[PDB]
Amino acid sequence: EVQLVESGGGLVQAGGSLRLSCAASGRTFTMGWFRQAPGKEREFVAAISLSPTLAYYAESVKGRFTISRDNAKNTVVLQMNSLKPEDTALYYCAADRKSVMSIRPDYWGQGTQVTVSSHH
Amino acid sequence: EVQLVESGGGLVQAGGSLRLSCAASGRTFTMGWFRQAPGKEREFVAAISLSPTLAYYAESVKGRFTISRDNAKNTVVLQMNSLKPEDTALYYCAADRKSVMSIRPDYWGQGTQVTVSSHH
Amino acid sequence: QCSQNEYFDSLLHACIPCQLRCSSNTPPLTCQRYCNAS
Amino acid sequence: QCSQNEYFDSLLHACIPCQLRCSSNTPPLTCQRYCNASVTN
Repeated sequence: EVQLVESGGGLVQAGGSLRLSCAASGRTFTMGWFRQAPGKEREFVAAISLSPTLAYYAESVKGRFTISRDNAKNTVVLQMNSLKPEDTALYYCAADRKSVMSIRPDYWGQGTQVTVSSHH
Repeated sequence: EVQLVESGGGLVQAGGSLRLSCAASGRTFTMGWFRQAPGKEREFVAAISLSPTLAYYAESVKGRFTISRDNAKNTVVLQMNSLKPEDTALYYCAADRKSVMSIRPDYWGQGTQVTVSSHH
Repeated sequence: QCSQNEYFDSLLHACIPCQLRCSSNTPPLTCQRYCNAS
Repeated sequence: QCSQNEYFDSLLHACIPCQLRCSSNTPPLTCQRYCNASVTN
């Protein structure tokens, strides 16, 4: 069983930047990120393929979040810019032995909290 | 002006991975990476824009290299997978106060060597 | 929403590159064109 | 060589999203289609 360990979560202000990373004990074809907000169902965030490295994003994060993976290090990184308060959620990294990420991936991380707060 | 400092270069093997990063003392709209091989012209590799974060790559590295940027930290990262021996070059990071990366940008880096050894 | 050789995933709410499906047993109809040429 | 809303830059040898050129003095011809009919929200 692959183990997924996440890091980088915390508190940010609207318009800020935050990097999440997730280290896997083994290499799967698809690596990515989901998120779950309070009182909502877990939703897909981003994912990236092993070879070729093709990234795809949910429509609500495209143009604001990028994703990149180190296949040697077996890590995945989600770089978030232009954060909105609605981006507050638990972010779970996921690994999937599939061509495209599935909403029931083989493996899950513990979940790292990301809290985006308004200004004033 | 704006100064760019590069990090992460070195020796890698064919099929391997390598992460280059570049720290800028200031914020420009376009960040990215060029590379120069011995006896060849400096060529564009990848770039990403401030808002929205839109990544665009040279035809020869698309599907193998990705790029991200931290707008708060003013950093830009080139993640390389599926390295080939012809990826051996001096990798310069570049900043541009333009909507799209120019081949004559405002700011250049010192360039960091990246060498892709072959096997056998 | 998606580009020429992408397909939209209802459950991911994301546009996926069709080349991730040429290897699969049944690519989406919209992709067959690109995946293995028209 | 590129997408519907992308143009090719020969000097970069790269596909560029036309969104980065709407604010140009002269967006590329294949981009005016998308930029003249966009939305700012």
